[PDB]
Amino acid sequence: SQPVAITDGIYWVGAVDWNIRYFHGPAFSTHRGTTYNAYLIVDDKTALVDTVYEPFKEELIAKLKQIKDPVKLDYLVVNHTESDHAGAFPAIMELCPDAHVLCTQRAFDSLKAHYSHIDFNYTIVKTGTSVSLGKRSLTFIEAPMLHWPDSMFTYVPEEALLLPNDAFGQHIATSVRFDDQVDAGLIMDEAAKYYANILMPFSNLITKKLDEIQKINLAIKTIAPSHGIIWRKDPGRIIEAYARWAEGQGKAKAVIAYDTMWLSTEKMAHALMDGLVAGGCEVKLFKLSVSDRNDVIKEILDARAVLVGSPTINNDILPVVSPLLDDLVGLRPKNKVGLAFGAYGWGGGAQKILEERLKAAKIELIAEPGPTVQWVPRGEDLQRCYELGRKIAARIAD
Amino acid sequence: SQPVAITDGIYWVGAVDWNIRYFHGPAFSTHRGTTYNAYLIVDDKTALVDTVYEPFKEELIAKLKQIKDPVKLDYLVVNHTESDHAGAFPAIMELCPDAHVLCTQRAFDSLKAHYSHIDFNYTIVKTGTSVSLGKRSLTFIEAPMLHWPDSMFTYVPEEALLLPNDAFGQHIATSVRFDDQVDAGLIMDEAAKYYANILMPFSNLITKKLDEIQKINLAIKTIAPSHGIIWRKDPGRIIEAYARWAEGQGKAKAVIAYDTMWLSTEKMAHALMDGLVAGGCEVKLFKLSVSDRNDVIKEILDARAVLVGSPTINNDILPVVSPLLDDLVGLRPKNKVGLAFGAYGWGGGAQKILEERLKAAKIELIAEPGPTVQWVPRGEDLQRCYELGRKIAARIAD
Ligand SMILES: Cc1cc2nc3c(=O)[nH]c(=O)nc-3n(C[C@H](O)[C@H](O)[C@H](O)COP(=O)(O)O)c2cc1C
Ligand SMILES: Cc1cc2nc3c(=O)[nH]c(=O)nc-3n(C[C@H](O)[C@H](O)[C@H](O)COP(=O)(O)O)c2cc1C
Ligand SMILES: [Zn+2]
Ligand SMILES: [Zn+2]
Ligand SMILES: [Zn+2]
Repeated sequence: SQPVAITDGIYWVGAVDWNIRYFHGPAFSTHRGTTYNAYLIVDDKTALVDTVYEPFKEELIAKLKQIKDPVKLDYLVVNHTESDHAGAFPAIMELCPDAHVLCTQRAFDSLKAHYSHIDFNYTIVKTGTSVSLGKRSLTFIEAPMLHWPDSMFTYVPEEALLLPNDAFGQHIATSVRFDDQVDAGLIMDEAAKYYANILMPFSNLITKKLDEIQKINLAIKTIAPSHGIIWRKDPGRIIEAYARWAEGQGKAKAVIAYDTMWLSTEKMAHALMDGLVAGGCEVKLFKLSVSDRNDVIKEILDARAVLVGSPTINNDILPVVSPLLDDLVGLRPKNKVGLAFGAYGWGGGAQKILEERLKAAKIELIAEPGPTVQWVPRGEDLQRCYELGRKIAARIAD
Repeated sequence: SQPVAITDGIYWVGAVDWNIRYFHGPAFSTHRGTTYNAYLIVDDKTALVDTVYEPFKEELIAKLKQIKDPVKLDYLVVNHTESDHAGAFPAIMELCPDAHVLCTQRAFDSLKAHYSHIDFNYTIVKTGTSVSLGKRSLTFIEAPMLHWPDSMFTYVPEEALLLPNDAFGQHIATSVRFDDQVDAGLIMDEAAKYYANILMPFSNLITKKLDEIQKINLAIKTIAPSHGIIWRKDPGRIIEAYARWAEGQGKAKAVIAYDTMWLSTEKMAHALMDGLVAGGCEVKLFKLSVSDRNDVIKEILDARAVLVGSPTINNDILPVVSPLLDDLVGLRPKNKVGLAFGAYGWGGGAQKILEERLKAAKIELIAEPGPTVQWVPRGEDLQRCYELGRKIAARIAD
């Protein structure tokens, strides 16, 4: 209901989605819901940056009328189209027909494909362009593939305010809006879960756009993403985190995701971790069929090692392990070392599948044919897994 | 607690697992638990067929002492070594060290591998071989790869009793023991869920073994499998069923499994469905992220068509779909036609992975490059899917 002011004239007018437990379809789990943020700037000429997820258009409009009775809206910025952000696009245009749309090219094309039948004045914007609203203007910065092709940021220099959309956001539902009103530790963890699951494969593009904003000495006093809390107090903190995560130097940490039918593969898992811990390396042990794939990925962003295990069923992998694997192949973990392991009763087959997938994800296998075992692990075997983890530990060194 | 007599001198001494929900580890889901059946034959020389999942050894032993306290046990037959069956091997072997183990060769090897530190007077068995216990005797039938290499059935001619272990079994926990004491419809569906998820890839060996028993003209009056109910009143129906499923003639049915992020792919799934129903086909629609892969696989057993859709994320398939794909490749569905489909926003990529996996599962694509959409379905797009479902409907004809 109640809109929130970032500063005199600039307001937060999005909606909070408290009960959503899954975003991007069944992909990103939102244990704590999320929010669709939209920003209104009231000047001689008023602008609305991004909209809201369709099912929440009511709350948007309501918050809008909460600032000014008949909604003016001279400009309508669209940094992204996705849906969670442009779903209310139609509702809004019908509300303010003559509103002027400013966006990237691919954004315009996308906007035309996901809606059409919707007439509107536009004006393709490019990185560096600039429109004025009076006392305040709004320059832009193209942000291709920083999630999507049509992606871009919106910078209001007059207040050193940045509106990067999806980037720098976190999927959290809260009645509070700013980072100084949330636990510093918990909010950053969410920020990491978002990065790990969305921006992981675009790390290099990220370091780039980052340095770019630095070369231009853009004064970023506050960052207001399209999901979650608005970084008002310490915005340098996530800028720096992103910087760190994007480089991916990592920490002497190792994630072991796996699953088993009769425990043989599990034992191999303990042995690997026991050796890894001995090498002075932290370890996260995830039994896939009872762990959040999304949380497992978040843990990997930081780890310098990834070990996946599974026995073999019908000459193939254990289905439960498939999701993690293909999700890794698409996310492409920047600079990582890993291993594959598991048991079998006669022929095997999981090990090849695992190693091909792992290699496809660009994970440097610390020992090509990984530790496989027939039926049950033997002492010599567990010892082998032990030293192997011991070996990985030493490489992740730190 | 109490044992149940199948007939004078022959008792059910297994254990019922009411709370289990995931058998074979995270693989097969048992919405209604299961049982680990074990049978005791009291003749001039009492014998035990299989044991029980370790965690229920006390129950087994407890039940044995209830037939004859000082536990005799001249022979101990290991029809299968899996674990849900041989877990209490060491326990029963300690109870009676002097026991004569009867098993296959591969069984023996597995047994010596899974246990060792346990010696026992054995004697490899082969098809036809026969051991006498007095009035009653017991002949064995090797059943290689009928689930596992060491698999085999135990036949008691005097009673026309067949102890096939896993084959003909269903994962279901009931206080009652025989088929005539259970809903024919519900029990046969479980029997199918079992076959569909475990024996599906051995259909050919199934018909052959069934025929072999047909030649030998074995008199099967009752079938007591290792899991579930005991076919006492009508073994014919389950044998007919297995024979049918094994052939794989199928039914003019089609299973469409998929998942999406923003619906486009869902819409395609629908289009295809309509065209199929129009073609006079029965359809089952499954949004993978909300369905049981095991329940889905059960449905495919009868189906003559398998369609799998998915959008494309990070140039790969949506992780949620991975499981089905990999479970199918391993399961190798006999005589099935299929089609892959889905949307993309710019590059695409899930279609190749889909057709790749689908082919690898030995599924005949009705149209190599399957239907694909960019962003949102258009009129012709859906019409196209319609026609395609219409085409598959035509081929599955019946
Ligand atoms: C349904 C089922 C199917 C199996 N298929 C294969 C197979 O194709 N090839 C193989 O080498 N082992 C197969 N096995 C044996 C397992 O790979 C072996 O028991 C292993 O020790 C299990 O590892 P775990 O205890 O970590 O689950 C199969 C086991 C089960 C229960
Ligand atoms: C996290 C995310 C990642 C994506 N990655 C790709 C990609 O690599 N290639 C592509 O062509 N489209 C990509 N898309 C776009 C979707 O394929 C496209 O929006 C499609 O219309 C969604 O299908 P659906 O409505 O069935 O969920 C991506 C979308 C999201 C939200
Ligand atoms: Zn709200
Ligand atoms: Zn009891
Ligand atoms: Zn319809």
